[PDB]
Amino acid sequence: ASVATAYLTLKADQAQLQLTKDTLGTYQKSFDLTQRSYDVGVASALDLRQAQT
Amino acid sequence: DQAVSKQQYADANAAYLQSKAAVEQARINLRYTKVLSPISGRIGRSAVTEGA
Repeated sequence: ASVATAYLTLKADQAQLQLTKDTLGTYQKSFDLTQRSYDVGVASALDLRQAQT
Repeated sequence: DQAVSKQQYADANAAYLQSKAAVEQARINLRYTKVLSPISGRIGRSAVTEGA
């Protein structure tokens, strides 16, 4: 029972790791667009600091 | 310090310039009602008196 629960938590936690890597990708793309709109001048620096947080 | 955008600074500058234009037109109508001499010269008599 303990080896089975360890393997199931290992598979589920590396799936969780993959989904957090994908959310990191989407947040990085959103900060890339906010830094792009900050250079041009549409977005103020408050939206840039919110995307950076 | 870029704490607001350059775009809604251009919007606020536009609202400022348009309201200056409105004050300028109201000041044109207020520099009327005291009918200045259009050219310098010798003036005749008032065909339209006080009160009319």
